[PDB]
Amino acid sequence: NTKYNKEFLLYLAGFVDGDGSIIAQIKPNQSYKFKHQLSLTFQVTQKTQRRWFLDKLVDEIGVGYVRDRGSVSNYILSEIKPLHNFLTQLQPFLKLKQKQANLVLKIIEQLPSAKESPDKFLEVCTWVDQIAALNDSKTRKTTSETVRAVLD
Amino acid sequence: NTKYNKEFLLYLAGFVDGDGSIIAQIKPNQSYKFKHQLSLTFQVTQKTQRRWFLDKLVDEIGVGYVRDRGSVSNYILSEIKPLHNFLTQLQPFLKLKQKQANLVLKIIEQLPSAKESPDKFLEVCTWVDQIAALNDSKTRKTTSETVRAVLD
DNA sequence: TCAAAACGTCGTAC
DNA sequence: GACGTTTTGA
DNA sequence: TCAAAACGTCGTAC
DNA sequence: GACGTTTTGA
Ligand SMILES: [Mn+2]
Ligand SMILES: [Mn+2]
Ligand SMILES: [Mn+2]
Repeated sequence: NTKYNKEFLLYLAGFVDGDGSIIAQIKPNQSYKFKHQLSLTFQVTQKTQRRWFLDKLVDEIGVGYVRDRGSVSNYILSEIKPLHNFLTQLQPFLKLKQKQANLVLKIIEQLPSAKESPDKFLEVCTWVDQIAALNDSKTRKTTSETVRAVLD
Repeated sequence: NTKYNKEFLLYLAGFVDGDGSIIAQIKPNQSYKFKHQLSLTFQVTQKTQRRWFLDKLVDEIGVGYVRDRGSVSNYILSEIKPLHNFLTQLQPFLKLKQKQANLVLKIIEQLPSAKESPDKFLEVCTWVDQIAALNDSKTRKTTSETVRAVLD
C-alpha cells in the first residue's frame, strides 16, 4: 500500500470536491447469488483536451486508468484494495464529499459479509442509498428497495 | 497584507482548478476614457444548497462576497488590491488555471500605466485575449480587436 | 472618469 | 457529475 | 459467481 | 464556468 504525498492529497481533494465523484451502485445482474453487484467507483471527470491532467493522476496514484468517450474524459479507480488505500488518505481533506468517502470505506470493509446473508446485503445496499442521497442524484433507478423486492 | 495558510491554499487551488474561474473582461462603457473598462474577477461557482461552502470562503479569504442567482451561487473577488495578494499566493498551487492567474497579476500591475497611453491600454487588452484563450470561452464578444476599432 | 457592484445569459463540462 | 446496462476474465 | 472493465445515458451545475 | 450589459457613487 503506497503512501501518498500530503500536498498532493490536499490539492486532489479540492479538485475532487469540485469535479470529482464518489459513486456507489447496485447493478442488476442475474449472474450473482443476490442478483446484484455492489459496485464502487472513484471518478474525476474532465474535458478531453485536458486529459494530460488525468494522465498525471494515473501516474501519481499508481493505479487506475483514463477513459475517453465523447468530448470528455474520466479517471477511473474501481479496484477495491487500492480504492480503499487511496480514499483512506484522501478522506481527511475532503469537505463536500467526505461522508461519501467514509460510507464507501465502510462498504468495502463489509463486502465479504455482504455475500454471506441476505440481511447484511440489504443493509449495505442501504448505505449505497445514503451515498446517493448525498450526491447530486438525478437518474438513479436501482435502490435497496429494488433489492428487497428481489430477495423474495 | 494578509498571509494565507499553505494547506488552505493547496485545497483551494484544487477546487478552483475544478469549479473556479479566473475571468478578464473588456467591458464597453462610454464613461471611461478609452470607452472600455478593464475588469478582473476571481470566481468560484456552486449550487445554492452548498452556499455555506462559499460563505466559508469569505470568512477565510477575509474579502469578497457571495451572490445568489437562482439555484447557483458565486463567490466573487473583484477588488484589485486584495485580488493581487490572493492570486500571488494561490498561483504556485494552480495547475489548470496557473497561466491565466499570472496574466491577471501582470494586468493589475500595468493597470495604472495603461490609463496613460492608448497603445499601452491595447497591449494590456491583448493580455486579456490570452486569458480568454486559455479559458473555455464560448460567448465572448469584446476583444482587443474591437478596442482597436474604437480607438480610431 | 474610475473601481466596484449589480444584474443577466448561454453552452457545455461536468 | 452521477448514474445506467452489458461483457470480460477469471 | 464474482471484480473489474466496457460501454452507454442524461440533467444540470457549473 | 465564462462571459455579457447596466448602474452605483465618489
Ligand atoms: Mn462541482
Ligand atoms: Mn472544471
Ligand atoms: Mn465543475
